[PDB]
Amino acid sequence: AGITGTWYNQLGSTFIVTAGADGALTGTYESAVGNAESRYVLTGRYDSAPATDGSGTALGWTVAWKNNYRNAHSATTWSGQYVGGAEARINTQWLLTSGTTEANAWKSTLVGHDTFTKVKPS
Amino acid sequence: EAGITGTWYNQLGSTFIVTAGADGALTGTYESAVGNAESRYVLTGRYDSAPATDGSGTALGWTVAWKNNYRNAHSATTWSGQYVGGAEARINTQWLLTSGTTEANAWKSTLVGHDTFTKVK
Amino acid sequence: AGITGTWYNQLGSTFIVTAGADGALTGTYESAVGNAESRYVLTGRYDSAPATDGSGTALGWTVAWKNNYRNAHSATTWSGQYVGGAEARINTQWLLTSGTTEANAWKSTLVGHDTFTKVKPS
Amino acid sequence: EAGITGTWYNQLGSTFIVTAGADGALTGTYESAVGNAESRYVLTGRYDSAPATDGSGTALGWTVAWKNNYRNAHSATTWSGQYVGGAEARINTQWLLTSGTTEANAWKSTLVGHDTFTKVK
Ligand SMILES: O=C(O)CCCC[C@@H]1SC[C@@H]2NC(=O)N[C@@H]21
Ligand SMILES: O=C(O)CCCC[C@@H]1SC[C@@H]2NC(=O)N[C@@H]21
Ligand SMILES: O=C(O)CCCC[C@@H]1SC[C@@H]2NC(=O)N[C@@H]21
Ligand SMILES: O=C(O)CCCC[C@@H]1SC[C@@H]2NC(=O)N[C@@H]21
Repeated sequence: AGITGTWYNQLGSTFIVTAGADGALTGTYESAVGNAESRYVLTGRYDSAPATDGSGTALGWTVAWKNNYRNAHSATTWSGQYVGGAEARINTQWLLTSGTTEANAWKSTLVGHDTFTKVKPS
Repeated sequence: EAGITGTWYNQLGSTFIVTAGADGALTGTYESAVGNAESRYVLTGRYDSAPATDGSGTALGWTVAWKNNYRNAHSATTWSGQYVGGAEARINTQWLLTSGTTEANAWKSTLVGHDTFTKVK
Repeated sequence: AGITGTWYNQLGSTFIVTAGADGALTGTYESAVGNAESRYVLTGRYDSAPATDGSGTALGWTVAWKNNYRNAHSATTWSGQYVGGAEARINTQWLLTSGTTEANAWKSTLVGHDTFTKVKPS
Repeated sequence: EAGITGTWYNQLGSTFIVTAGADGALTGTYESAVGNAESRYVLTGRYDSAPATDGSGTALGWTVAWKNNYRNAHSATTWSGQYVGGAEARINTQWLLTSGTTEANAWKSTLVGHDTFTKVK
């Protein structure tokens, strides 16, 4: 139980993370789609003392899409909530910004939504 | 990365102090002028440490969870954007602010907006 | 088969729409949540000649949350795709802007995602 | 609604011509300075026809499907925002641009951004 673990989203991407006691998120991300191969570094933050009223735990993290294999000149941030219990979720919305010229900045940022569970796809 | 590293302010009057590491790390503190926030908060993020040199911006993002040793808003913001270098350096962003909610209220958990940061120099 | 019909999202809201031959969307929306009661007018647009390569049909619509019962001083736009076939979907992301003072404009706009099907909840 | 009704231009140089009806309707045409677009496109939307009078903006939104009698981009944009009246009238928006995609490519279907419109007067 908790944020720390291996998570998978609806695309089949793999999010491996450790939640530090005082709010750090640290791990790796492997995307099933896009200009990406293998694992990328991620860092983020989470609320390390959530409310005690049934609310989720706010969090977010970033991946810059550069590793030893590829550089897509882009970065994604995920913002969302962890929802605990017997079917633990992380429900997110994300912003993927590509480096562009200023004139093309209007088309620099994709938006979407990812839902993560600890269930490995089969 | 001397470009990104420094002190920045946005249109709301918020203060972003950041260091860009050789490995692509962003670390620093954020102080918001608005919202359920006081003092400085930890931020962490990532940037493209080997960006295109064809006139394109440098992609980056960072997160603040709105808990510090004074206050906890039970929320987190992520900024996604690009650094545009030169003498009038800017970081242009869009952001998502998610509050912890009950499941019934999750539909109203996330605000969206845009911040432009100017480097103090 | 088609966009015209009665749709329901994951919240249990009801979206009743007619797709005009040349791109109009016209109908009503009833939200299961929020500062809303009964039906509200909606209008929007869709691509009335979609690609023939398996792509979805782009569309969007707006509701201003004023009717004879309530006025929330807000408006939502949904932007997304219709995906036809034997389990027809409308997959959307939305922006809900409330009227605010300029100083509070930073907190004026909620974002989320709704998926619609023609299956009435039970 | 004389306030909203008129001709507006955004920071890209796009042209928004709109009429606000007594019933809350928005109707008009949009011409984009950028993207897979030429000439005018139909728009339709809605606004709050009885807004607060406490200093708040007037909520509104509209849609353009990027098909006209010259071109079809297989895409649609919605703008969600508020009208701020007075002598320096503005419509401040965020937008979502969804392109039709295959199901496999749906993750990359939607762009987000922000436009500010100034009324020509
Ligand atoms: O193509 C790129 O610029 C890099 C890869 C982006 C993959 C995106 S991030 C949001 C979405 N969720 C995923 O797991 N993968 C895609
Ligand atoms: O109210 C909260 O939940 C915490 C503070 C949020 C402040 C937001 S983050 C996006 C925007 N940019 C800022 O500098 N401040 C606001
Ligand atoms: O509370 C308001 O300001 C008016 C009602 C908003 C309801 C929102 S629109 C997006 C989401 N999808 C729905 O079916 N209902 C909520
Ligand atoms: O490229 C397309 O799919 C059609 C044209 C899109 C133009 C976009 S809509 C949001 C932004 N604001 C504008 O005035 N133009 C761009």
